[PDB]
Order: sequence, then structure tokens, then C-alpha cells
Amino acid sequence: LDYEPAHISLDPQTSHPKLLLSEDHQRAQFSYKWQNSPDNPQRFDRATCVLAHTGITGGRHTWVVSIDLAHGGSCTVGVVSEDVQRKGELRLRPEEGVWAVRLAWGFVSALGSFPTRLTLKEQPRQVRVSLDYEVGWVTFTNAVTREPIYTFTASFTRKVIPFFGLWGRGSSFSLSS
Repeated sequence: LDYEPAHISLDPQTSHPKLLLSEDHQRAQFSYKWQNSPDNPQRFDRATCVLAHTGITGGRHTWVVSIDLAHGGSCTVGVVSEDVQRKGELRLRPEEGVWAVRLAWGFVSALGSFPTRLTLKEQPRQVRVSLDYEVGWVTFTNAVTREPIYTFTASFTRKVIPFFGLWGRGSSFSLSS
């Protein structure tokens, strides 16, 4: 509970063409249109994902993702090693530097080679990500109720970057701390 609220801004260099970022870089929604997004090496081309601008190399840090799934979409939240594969079919799993949870209506899972289905007391509106770089914890909780969701144990050898994904029109997320 000594996790330091962090500023997150979504990096428009990284965002899949199917994600629309807000002017303030605090929100994203799944867009009906592929944008004519410059295909620079930092940009996801298949995974409908976006990174934060600023990575973490130490300490304890925490941020909150508010999730709105209007019509059976999904949202993915977590952290990636900064050398995560961005081009092609990415497998979201620890082995490939992804520590993330996927939320849909009636469906939450921790992503790995062997995804873990999680049944919660409530459908999370808000997911708190609490990262302890020093120990190697990625903790997910319901940011309103503090209900535990999942904890990954990780060995960080590189910078880690807050990670977000959306699938399906009417799906969106917004950031706070």
C-alpha cells in the first residue's frame, strides 16, 4: 500500500491503427476505421494495443484503468518488457514479456501459455495495476472494492511499460492513478 500513483500518457507512436486516442492521451476507444497510421517499428500492427510513453526501471507504481465495454468487447491491461514483439501475431504471455489480464462481460482471465479464468465477486469497472519492480509483482485489483484479481511473479531484466488493448466497437478505457 506504499505503491506510488504514476502519470500514464498513451504513446501515439505505439497504438494499433484500430485505436483512437483522446487529445490528452488519457483515453482510447476501438475505432470502426483503420487510421492511416505511420507503420513505424514501435507501432503494433496486429495486436490492437497501445503502450504508455514512460517505462519503469524500479520502485512500486500504481495506476487505474476505467473500462467501458458497450457491446460485448474486451479490454486488456498489464505491463510489457520494452523489447516486446510489436509486429506480427504476438502471444500475450510472460515468456514473451507480457503480464496482462483480459476483461470482457462475464469473463476475466490472466493471460499466459495456460490462461487462468478468474471468477470475481463483481464485474470490475476500474482495474488498479500495482507494479513492484524491485520484488517482481504485477498485481491487479478492483480499484473501487480492492478485491484481488491476480498477481504475476516476474523477473524483470529490462524496462517495463504499462500495456493496454481493446477489441470490438464501443469498447474504451480511461486512465487515472
